[PDB]
Amino acid sequence: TLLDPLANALSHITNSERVGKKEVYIKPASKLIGEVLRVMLENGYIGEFELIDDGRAGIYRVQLIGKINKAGAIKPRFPVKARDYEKWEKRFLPAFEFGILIVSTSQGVMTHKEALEKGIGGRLIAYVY
Amino acid sequence: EYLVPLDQYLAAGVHIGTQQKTKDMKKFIYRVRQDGLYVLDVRKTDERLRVAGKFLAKFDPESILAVSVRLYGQRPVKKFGEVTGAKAIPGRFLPGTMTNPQVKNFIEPDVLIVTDPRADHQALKEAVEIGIPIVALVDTENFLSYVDIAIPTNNKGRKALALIYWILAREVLYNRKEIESREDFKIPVEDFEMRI
Amino acid sequence: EIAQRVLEEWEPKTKLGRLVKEGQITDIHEIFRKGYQIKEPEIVDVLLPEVNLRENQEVLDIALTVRMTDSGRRIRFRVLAAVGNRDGYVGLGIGHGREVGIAIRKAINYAKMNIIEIKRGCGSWECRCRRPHSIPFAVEGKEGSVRVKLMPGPRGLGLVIGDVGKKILTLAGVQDVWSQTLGETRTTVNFAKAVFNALYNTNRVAIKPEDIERYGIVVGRAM
Amino acid sequence: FEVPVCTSCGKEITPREHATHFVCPNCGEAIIWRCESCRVLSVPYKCPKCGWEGP
Amino acid sequence: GDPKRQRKKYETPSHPWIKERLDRERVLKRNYALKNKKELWRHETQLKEFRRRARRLLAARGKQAEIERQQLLQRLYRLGLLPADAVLD
RNA sequence: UCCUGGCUGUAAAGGAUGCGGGCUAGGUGUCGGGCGAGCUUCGAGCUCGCCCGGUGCCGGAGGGAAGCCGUUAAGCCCGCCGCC
RNA sequence: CGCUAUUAUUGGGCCUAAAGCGUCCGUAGCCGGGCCCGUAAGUCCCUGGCGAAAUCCCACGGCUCAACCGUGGGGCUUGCUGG
Ligand SMILES: [Zn+2]
Ligand SMILES: [Zn+2]
Ligand SMILES: [Zn+2]
Repeated sequence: TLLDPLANALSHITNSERVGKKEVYIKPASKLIGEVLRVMLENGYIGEFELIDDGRAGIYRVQLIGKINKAGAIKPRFPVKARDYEKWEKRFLPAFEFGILIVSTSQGVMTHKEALEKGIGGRLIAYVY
Repeated sequence: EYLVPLDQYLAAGVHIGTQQKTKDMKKFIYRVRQDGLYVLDVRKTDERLRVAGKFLAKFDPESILAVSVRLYGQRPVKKFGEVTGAKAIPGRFLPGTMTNPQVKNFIEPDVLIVTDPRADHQALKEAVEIGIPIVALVDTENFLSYVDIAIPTNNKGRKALALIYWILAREVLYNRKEIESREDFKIPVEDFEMRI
Repeated sequence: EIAQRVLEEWEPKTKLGRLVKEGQITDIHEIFRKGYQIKEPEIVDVLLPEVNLRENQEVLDIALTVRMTDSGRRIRFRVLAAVGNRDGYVGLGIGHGREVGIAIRKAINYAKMNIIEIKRGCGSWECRCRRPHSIPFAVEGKEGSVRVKLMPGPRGLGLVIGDVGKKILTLAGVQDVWSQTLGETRTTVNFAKAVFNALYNTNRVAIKPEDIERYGIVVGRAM
Repeated sequence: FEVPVCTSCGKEITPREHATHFVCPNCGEAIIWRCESCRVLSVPYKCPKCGWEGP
Repeated sequence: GDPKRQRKKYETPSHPWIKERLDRERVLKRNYALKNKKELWRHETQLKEFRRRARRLLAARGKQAEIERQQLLQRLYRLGLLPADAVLD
C-alpha cells in the first residue's frame, strides 16, 4: 500500500517534468514535503508552491520551470557523518557541485553544503538535479 | 465583429463536425446534438482566420504551399494560388518533393498550409523533417500533433472549403496592402467551389 | 589556398547550400540549432575545411555480407566511418557498396552529413580546473543491446575506453574520460552509435548560468 | 553565441532536433521556439508579450 | 599471519603488443639511450605516484592535508620539475 | 464414463506474464449500476451524452534482441515472498 | 584474485533464450497513512580513557644515490567505554 508519500511526490514531479507539464498536484501532504520543496525553491528548481486545505489532509500545488533532470528519494535513509559526503555525492550526482543532497539534521532539513559548513551530519532523504 | 454574416457561415456548413471527438479539440467544440454530432464555435474560427491572415501576409508570396489530397479541396486551393501567387499541389504530393533534390519539381518553402492532417500525412512529415511552421484546418476527429496554427473548420464540405480559402485570400491581400479595404475584392465565392 | 578550389566547382541543389555559397552563412555554428536539413557534404567542406584532411577521417569497421540467390551468393561491403574536427564537431556514417572504395566514399559522405556539436569542460572531483579537456558531467548512451556511460576524469588520464570509443572521442576533441558499458560491445556498429549518442546527450542536460564558469563549459570550438 | 530556449518548456534546443521557430501570428514582436517534444505531444505555447495562447 | 616481502618499484603494461605504446617507447628509448624498459617504466611510476598524491590531496580538508600539499610542492621544486610560485594543478 | 461415501494431489493446471500502491496522450466497442436531456405504441421501452467499475480492439510518446507490449505495460518509483 | 554487472548492498535477471509455486487463507518475520505533547534508546556533534611494536603514507637526515636504517607527523587496529 502507501508506504512513502515523499517518493511518490518526487517521482510524479520527474515524470511531469519529463513530459512537459506546468503545474503538479500532490495529494497526501506532510511537513517533510513542504521543507523539501522549500529547499528546492531556495536553490532554484521550482516556483510558487502553495498549500491547499481540504478536510482530509493538505494538497500541494507546484509550478515547474524546466530546471530538473532527475529527482528521487533515498531509501534506506542512510546515516552520514560530516566526513563521508563525497562518497554519496559520487554515488548520486554527476559532478562535484551539481545538484543537492537533502539531509535531515537535529537542526532541521538542509542541504549538505550547509550541513558541512555547520559541521554536522544526519540522515539522507532525497536528491535533486 | 465578424468577417462574414453568421448565417453565411451556417449555410456553408462551417459548424458541422464528425460523430467523433478528441481531447485536443474540447476548446473549439461547443455543443453536442441529440444525434451524436458535434458543433464548433464560429467566433474562434473568425479569430484564428484573422491571425492566420496576418501570419501568412508576413511571408514571401511565392514561398507558400497549399495542399489538398481531398477532391473538394483541389479547386479552392488552385484559386488560392492564383490569387496569392502561392504554389498549390492538388493531387498526390509525390513523396520526395522536399527531401529529394533529384526529382523534377523539388521545392523548399517557408510555411505550409494543410486541409487535413490525416490525409496529407506525407507533406506534413516532410515539412517536419525540414523544420517549418504548419497551418492546418482541423475538425473534431483530428489531432494537433506537429501543428503550429489550427483553424477549426469542417474539412469535408466543398462550400466550407471554398468560403474558408476565399476569406483567407482576402485577408492575406488586405494585410499585404494590395487593396485598400474589403469589398474591393470582387471574386465571387461561387468560383472557388468545385464544379459538377 | 583551396577555398576557391572547393567553392568554384560546386553548384548548390538545396537552399542551405545556396545560403552558404553566397556568403550569408559564414560560421559552422549557424547551421545547427535550427530545423535545417543537410543534404550536401560540400556545405561542411566549406564551413569546416579540416574534416577533409585524411588524418581526421578514421575508418572504423569493414564487413562483408552475403545475400543468397539460386545462382550464387551476392556479396556486399559495409563500411562504418568517422569524421571530425578535433574541436567539438563529430560525424558518423555507414556506406554500402559492391566494392570497397565505393563503400568507403559513401560512408565518408554520410559521415559528413551527420555532423553534431558537443559540450566540453572538466566536471571531475579530482581535477576541478576550468579547461575543456573532458566532458563536464556524466552522460548515458544506448544503441541496440549496448549501453555506455561516460564520466569526466582528471588531466593526463587518457581515454579509458575501448578502441572505437577511443577514436570517436579523439575526433571529438575529448582527452580524458572514464567509462562503463553493458551488452554486445563486440559489435562495432552498435558500440559506435551508443558512444555517438552519449556524446550527443551532453546537450540534453539542463544547467544554470552559474555552472558555465564552474566547469568551463564550451559549446563547439574553444578559445 | 546563444542557445535558444523553448517557449512551452524551458529546455535548450539540441542541434539535430526537429524543432521550429516563427514569429507571433498575433502581435509580431516576439519569436516563438518549439522543440520536437512539444510539437509531437501538442503542448500549448503562449506568447511572452501579449499571451496569445496558441496551440 | 604472513610477514612482509619487499615489492617492486616499477609497473608493466597491461598488454605487451600494442603498436602505439611500442612506437612511443621505442622513440623514447632511442632518444634517451636506455638499456631496458624497466627504467622507462619506473620513471613513469614516479610520475604516476606524484599524480595520485595530487589527485588525493585535492579538496581534502584538515591540517595534514595542507601539510602534505606543501611537502609535495617543495619536493618538486627541489627536484627541479616546478618553479617556486606553483600550484597543485 | 453415471449416483453414494472416501483415497490419490497431478496437466501446454498457459495471459507460458506473482500480489498490493502512486504516476506517465487518447480513440472506439460491449456488460452492470447511477445522473441529465430528448422520443414514445406510455413498455422493467428506444436514442444521445456524462461518472464509477469490469471486459476487448487500435494507437502516439516511451520501452525492448527483436516478434511485440503500450493507463488491463513487458515504462519511471515505494515494498514483501518464490525461483534461475 | 581480477577479467565476470557469470553471485550483482553499490550492481543482474524470470511472455518467447535458464527461471512465477496450480490457486487461495494465514503464523513468525520484513515494510507501513496525517497532526500534537513527552522521553531521549538508535542516529549526530564536542570531549576523557583504551585499541603493543613491526607492517602502510609523507617529509627530513645517515650508509655514493637507492633498496635499508633513524627522527617526527598521520593513518591501521573493521571497535569498546566514561561524560
Ligand atoms: Zn580538469
Ligand atoms: Zn519544449
Ligand atoms: Zn504576442
